[PDB]
Amino acid sequence: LAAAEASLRDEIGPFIQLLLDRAEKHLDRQARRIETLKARAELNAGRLSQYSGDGH
Amino acid sequence: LGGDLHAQIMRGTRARPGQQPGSGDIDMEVLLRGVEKLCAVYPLPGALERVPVIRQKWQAQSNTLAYYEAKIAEQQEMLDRIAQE
Repeated sequence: LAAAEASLRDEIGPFIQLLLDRAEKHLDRQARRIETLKARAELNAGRLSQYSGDGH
Repeated sequence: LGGDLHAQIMRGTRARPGQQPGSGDIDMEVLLRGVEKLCAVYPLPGALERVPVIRQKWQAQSNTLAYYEAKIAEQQEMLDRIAQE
C-alpha cells in the first residue's frame, strides 16, 4: 500500500486540487458564519441597550 | 471519479452549499467527516498536512463556534429578559 498509494494517489494529483478548494470554501463559509455571529452579538448588545434606555 | 463516501458527503455538501448564513457548525459537521475520510486516504504532503492541522483547528473552532452561538443565545435571552421587564 505504501508505493501503491504513492503512485496511484500521485496520479490522482489533479483530483485533490478540488478537495483543497472544498476545504478552502468550508473555511470561507464558516468565516462568513462568524461574521453573522458577530452581527448577532452586536445586534443583541445594541438592542438590549436600546430597550434599557427605553425602560430607564 | 469521486469516492463513494466522498460522493455521499459531497451529495450532502451540494445539497447544502450556502443555506447557512449564521450558525456554529451544522453542515460543517458532515464536512468535518468528509475531511476525516479525506485525510484517511489523502495524498500530497505539505499541501496535505495543513488540511488535518486546520481540521483540528476546525474542531477546536467548532467548540468555540458552539460557545459563540450559546453566548449569542445568552445575549438574546438577556435581551428578552430586559424587554419583558
